[PDB]
Amino acid sequence: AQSVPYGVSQIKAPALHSQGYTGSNVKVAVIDSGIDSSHPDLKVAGGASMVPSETNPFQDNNSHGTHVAGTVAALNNSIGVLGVAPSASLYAVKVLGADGSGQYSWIINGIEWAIANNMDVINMSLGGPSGSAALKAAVDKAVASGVVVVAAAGNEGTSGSSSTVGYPGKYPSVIAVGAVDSSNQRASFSSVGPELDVMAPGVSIQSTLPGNKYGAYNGTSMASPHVAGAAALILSKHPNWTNTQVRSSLENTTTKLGDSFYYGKGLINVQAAAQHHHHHH
Amino acid sequence: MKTEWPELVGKSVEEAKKVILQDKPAAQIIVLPVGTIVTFEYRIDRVRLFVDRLDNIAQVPRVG
Ligand SMILES: [Ca+2]
Ligand code: NA
Repeated sequence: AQSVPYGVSQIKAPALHSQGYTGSNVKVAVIDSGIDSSHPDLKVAGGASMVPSETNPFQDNNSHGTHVAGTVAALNNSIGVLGVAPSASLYAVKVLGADGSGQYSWIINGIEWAIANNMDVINMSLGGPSGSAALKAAVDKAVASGVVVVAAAGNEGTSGSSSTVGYPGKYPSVIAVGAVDSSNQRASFSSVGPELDVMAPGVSIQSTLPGNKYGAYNGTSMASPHVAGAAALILSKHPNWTNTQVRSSLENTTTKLGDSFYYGKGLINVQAAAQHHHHHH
Repeated sequence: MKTEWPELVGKSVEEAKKVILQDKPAAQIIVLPVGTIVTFEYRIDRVRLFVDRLDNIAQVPRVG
């Protein structure tokens, strides 16, 4: 039997599934460590690797990209977990090697591949403490070209009144996502700052792991793909909505939590986002 | 229980490993270049050490 991880329920993805919308024909690039395409609970539509020494994007030697992918789009069937957008066209854009790290140029090359291949949504469960002009240019170019770009905010917790949001999440064109638990409390590790946009479940999130496994991971990395998945659900119901409109729909229908420095606009609610008229619940 | 080591910035990667394993003997330590992009999952057992091109610590080590 299939299990629905609590986070998929918490963002109200099942309301879209019951309306008949599951992300069909929406192309989502998971820009990450690869995706294990052999997993029976995933279907990978395509991809490319930007890592010089790991040329197969369908081999995930870390595990992180496969876990993130399963939150976006684990298949709707009688096994494993259910994804947020289980009919999405999932693309493995490998920019991180086995050790979890990549050069800025590899991430930029991955973003450029996504734009050239007409991806509708990019998820980046990754980042670093400094930006670069070339990094900002790539994400701005993706957004100018119509792509919804979502990134994890970082797990740097608090530092007085300073922002601890990572790049590329910290750029205005990118939706930066923090982590809450099942009680809607911010995870203690979740980054904070005026750049924090929305929150999603990021504590004890069950998803797919390489070699036909499953497991619970923690992080803003786990929160980001709930929002990337939600963007795909929204586009599958409203295929003419622009990235601008998808982004506004998510921001404008969150359940508000605490102060925006710590919680941004609050927890996403994809049921409310995918209606025509938007308000917070 | 220590989770951040600001005193290790500017030290050798060797001394940082030694100190961190005294405070957290079961730590999974991974050395990475400063100025790379990394995964944003949270691992309470992990301490990443970000080094400059001389193999000195370039950023405050922390658990995660
Ligand atoms: Ca399934
Ligand atoms: Na941003």
